[PDB]
Amino acid sequence: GRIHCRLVAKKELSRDVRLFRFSLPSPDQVLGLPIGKHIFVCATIEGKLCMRAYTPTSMVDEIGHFDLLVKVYFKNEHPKFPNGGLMTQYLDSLPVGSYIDVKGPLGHVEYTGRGSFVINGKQRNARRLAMICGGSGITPMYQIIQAVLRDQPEDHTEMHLVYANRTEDDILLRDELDRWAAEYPDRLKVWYVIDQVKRPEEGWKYSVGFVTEAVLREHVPEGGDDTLALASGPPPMIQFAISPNLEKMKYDMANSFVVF
Ligand SMILES: Cc1cc2nc3c(=O)[nH]c(=O)nc-3n(C[C@H](O)[C@H](O)[C@H](O)COP(=O)(O)OP(=O)(O)OC[C@H]3O[C@@H](n4cnc5c(N)ncnc54)[C@H](O)[C@@H]3O)c2cc1C
Repeated sequence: GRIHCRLVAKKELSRDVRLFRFSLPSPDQVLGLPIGKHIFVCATIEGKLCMRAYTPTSMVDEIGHFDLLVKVYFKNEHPKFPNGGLMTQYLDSLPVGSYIDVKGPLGHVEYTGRGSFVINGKQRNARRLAMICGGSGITPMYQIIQAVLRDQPEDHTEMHLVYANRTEDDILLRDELDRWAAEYPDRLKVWYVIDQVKRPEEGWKYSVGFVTEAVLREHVPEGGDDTLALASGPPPMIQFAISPNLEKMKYDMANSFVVF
């Protein structure tokens, strides 16, 4: 359903990493979007209305505003299409004060009470989870995580996330995890993997490269019957290294391999 939010404010978290403050129309209510869903930000562009799915990441309690951290897809910086992209750039260029158009809640995943999941029709109850994200696919997962640890200490579920990302500096929500899953052990299991390691001198101890069975062995639990997987990332980073090795890792692919 539409809404008339607005660019209340902008905080470009780094190089090409935005932090958008689109407030609500009526600041007394929430962008009440069920944990398992996302908005379809409508910004009429070119001859289309570039409806791009997005899950803000901030707190559900937060009244009258919803936060979106973006990874802007700039120009003259990338082969195959040097250009970047109409919409994200457009969301950058877009100056504050300008009213946007939101659209919750268009999804399939959704977290019921403590532990269980409702899902595309059915619903499946899971104790320990598998969170092999990828890129800025952290947020739609964060949507589950934070909630799971807020509903604590009674939810007390297990999450073995695998923040798949491309480089050391490109670990978006580092701390919001790397602060969290320290004070909360048994609860969440963080893991960070990276192709390029900019500063060996910082001292890297997490994975170096991309998702492979060995990474998917220690950092991920057994599937069998009872464990769900909540993946998120570039399709190839799914066809060859999330679906195959996990297809072999005695887990269920059809019945529960979820993406968003
Ligand atoms: C539900 C959901 C939630 C999402 N949440 C977020 C979120 O928190 N943050 C966020 O930033 N996005 C999010 N995405 C949004 C979505 O994929 C967008 O298309 C994304 O924001 C890029 O939009 P754009 O207009 O630039 O995309 P498009 O116009 O579709 O073009 C971007 C495409 O071309 C490629 N591309 C272009 N330039 C580059 C480049 N510089 N480097 C690498 N690849 C390039 C990309 O691989 C990408 O898929 C999410 C996606 C989904 C499904």
